[PDB]
Amino acid sequence: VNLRTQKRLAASVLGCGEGKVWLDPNEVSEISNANSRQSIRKLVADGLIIKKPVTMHSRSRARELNLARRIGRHRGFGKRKGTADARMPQQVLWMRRQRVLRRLLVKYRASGKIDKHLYHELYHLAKGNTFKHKRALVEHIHRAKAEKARERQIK
Amino acid sequence: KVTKKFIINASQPASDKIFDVSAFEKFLNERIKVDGRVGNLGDVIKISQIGDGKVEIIAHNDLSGRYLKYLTKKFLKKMQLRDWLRVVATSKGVYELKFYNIVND
Amino acid sequence: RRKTKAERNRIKRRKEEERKRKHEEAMKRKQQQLEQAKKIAAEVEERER
Amino acid sequence: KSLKNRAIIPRKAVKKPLSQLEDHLDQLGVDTEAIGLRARAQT
Amino acid sequence: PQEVSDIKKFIEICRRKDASSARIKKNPKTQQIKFKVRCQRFLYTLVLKDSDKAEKLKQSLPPNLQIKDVPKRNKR
RNA sequence: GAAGCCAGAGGAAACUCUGGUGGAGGCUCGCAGCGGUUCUGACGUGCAAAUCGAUCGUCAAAUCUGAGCAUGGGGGCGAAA
RNA sequence: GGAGACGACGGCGGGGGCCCCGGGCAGAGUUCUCUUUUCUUCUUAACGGUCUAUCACCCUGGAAACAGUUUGUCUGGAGAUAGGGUUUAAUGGCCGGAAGAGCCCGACACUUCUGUCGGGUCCGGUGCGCUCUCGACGUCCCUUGAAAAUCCGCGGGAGGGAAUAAUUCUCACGCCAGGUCGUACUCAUAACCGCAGCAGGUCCCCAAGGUGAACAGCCUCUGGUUGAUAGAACAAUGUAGAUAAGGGAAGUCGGCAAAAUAGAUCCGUAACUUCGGGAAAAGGAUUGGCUCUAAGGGUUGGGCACGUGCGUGCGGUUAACAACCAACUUAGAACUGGUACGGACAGGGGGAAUCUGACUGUCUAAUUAAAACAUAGCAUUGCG
Repeated sequence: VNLRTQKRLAASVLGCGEGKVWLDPNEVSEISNANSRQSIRKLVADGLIIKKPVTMHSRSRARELNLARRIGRHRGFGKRKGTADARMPQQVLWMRRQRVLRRLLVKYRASGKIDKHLYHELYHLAKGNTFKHKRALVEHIHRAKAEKARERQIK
Repeated sequence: KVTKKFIINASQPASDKIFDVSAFEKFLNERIKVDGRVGNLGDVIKISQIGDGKVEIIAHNDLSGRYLKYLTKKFLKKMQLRDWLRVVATSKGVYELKFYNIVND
Repeated sequence: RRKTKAERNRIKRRKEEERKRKHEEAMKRKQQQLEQAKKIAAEVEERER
Repeated sequence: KSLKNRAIIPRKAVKKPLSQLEDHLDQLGVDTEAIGLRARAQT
Repeated sequence: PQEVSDIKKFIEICRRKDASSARIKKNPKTQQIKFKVRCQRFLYTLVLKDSDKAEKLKQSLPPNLQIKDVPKRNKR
């Protein structure tokens, strides 16, 4: 008894690979009598032909490793293999910092905290790498406000 | 406050004296965990027997019927009934225990 | 003067509310025609005649 | 179990033999004649 | 396919000569009813809330036009 | 890490210094591809009338490659052997 | 006149698909113990409607205390900013298509013929990710990167046009027609070429998870294979892969071959030089696991007086505050195992000199890859 045709037809009917087709080993004659896709569908509905489930590929270890790396494990010098730029580009860091600083300056100018002249000066300082982050820019703005208020009180 | 009701109907194996409903209720009482802690039902979860081989669960939290089915299959594995009994969702929130299909050999 | 982000968001919400109001008004008009369907059929038949 | 290479066939896709079910319930200590598994078995 | 939003336009479309057939689809989950009329070029759909007046629109539809309810399963 | 650009410190200015930005090059390590350096290599009536293994050169271009088309023996084509 | 109709490379932004995370229904697996667990389905076409989407363009008005603004320094009295509009552009949202489909689960029926009926198919999040596509920029050229069929717009105003109504309307709907040829299969460790079912050769498209800088190596899912004569024994000599005390090139024509080095972070780096390089020169310190700490973000939101959610006239820059949301890097510290910590894999030995060709490149297919050839530069000769 040869069941290559029946295995091929069952794979086409069940929409799976031929390695996922299970043919009943105790019904080989009845399966061999099936020469059409209609008979194959009838055998599938009768349960003589089934589709085997997929082989396991779990993501549990990947998720636990991601959680450990999020809380800070496995980041040491013995774990790094690419260069510092290959892991985290300085261009990407500079792009993020510049967009943060320009967004903050636009927000301050729109709300009216800073005037347009102070905005322009701080924009060019930010482009000239004066401020390390948003906090540093905010302290610089606060000191500029304090100096301007002191000058106004003196005058 | 939202209240969800679940039925675990083991009436047929319970009548066949294969499934122990009181032991299953004790198992659910000691194994259902709230906020990641067992033995912490409090006022959130009530488990009772409404008779005729049925276990009734009232939840005021987000308890899931998939978790109840997971615990039921755990109890069947402990009682050596996993290869012979099946937990099937028959209605919304109702899980019935029944035999697998048997062939006469 | 230059408008702020809150004013821009208010304008966006106002436009969304206008679109929603137009949609419910159109649905209500279709409903009113649905209760007045038989007279509409009579007018269509009269125009064809 | 051979879960490294292939998945286990689901239990609902295999018809369990009545003799094996009766034997297992007997070792579990269940009186099967009072419940009548013979009528429950399909043919 | 085209969606008709006006009852008068839908009645004119149903009174057109090339209107071969019409069907009623009921979607109870969304509580809506669709009237679809098949013409030569386009299938026209009128979408309504499921209501008694929507049911009575069938009587205002032309009698010579064949009108059928959509079954729950599309058997080939 | 080339021009160009930003900031700070100087300098009468031209310019100088510092920190950034930028992303050039018949540049470079190197995967595929292309090539073919070495080995008392495998093979030697072979898998093969030139193949196999390791190693090696090159890898953004004077890079690799298909199809269509042109050049024909007193010839053609030739980064010329 | 436009479209057809056009180079290469670089980074940036938008969209689809894939990958990833969370919740929920259903099914499956695990269950000594643990695991509210691990895995699977949860989809939406062409064609249309509708609302939107960078560039650009228009209106008001007139900018130095110059302003706007990109990661990248461009733009503006040849009219910027601001405010309000118009438009190219969808693989964006919603709707029609269309749930009736497809998919998943369940309950009956069933010699076959055949099925029948139920329940669902939902809600979010993230990104220096991969891939395709679109857009705005930028760089390079002594290189400037097809044509034609075909389609459309305009300039012009020839004709043709009305109240016996006319219409020669690129609008909607309706009517009619669409021939011929190819279409199986392989595309290769057996469907092609090499005398063959030959370890050779032969042009492309789609391309999952983990480690990792990475379409490296190694392991896995989908989908494929399990095909290459077999059985037994374990002598010599081989081929291929290894280890070896002490010495450390004494070997050999010759350190041939092997060994040693190797990732990443940090300290440091000579002569010579065409000032660009040399350079990863050289020479050093370090690297696991666990528990912590610190730093680096996004969105939303201001008080009165009137008219009545918008308009004004004001008033204020401690929102320097709250609420919500989110991902990956970097630095610092304690504890702890150790013969090893780039624990496999992957992965420069380095240096002092001489000769030689400037360099990149090219050739003797099948014994020679080189000081050979070419090259830029330089010089000469002929030609109006």
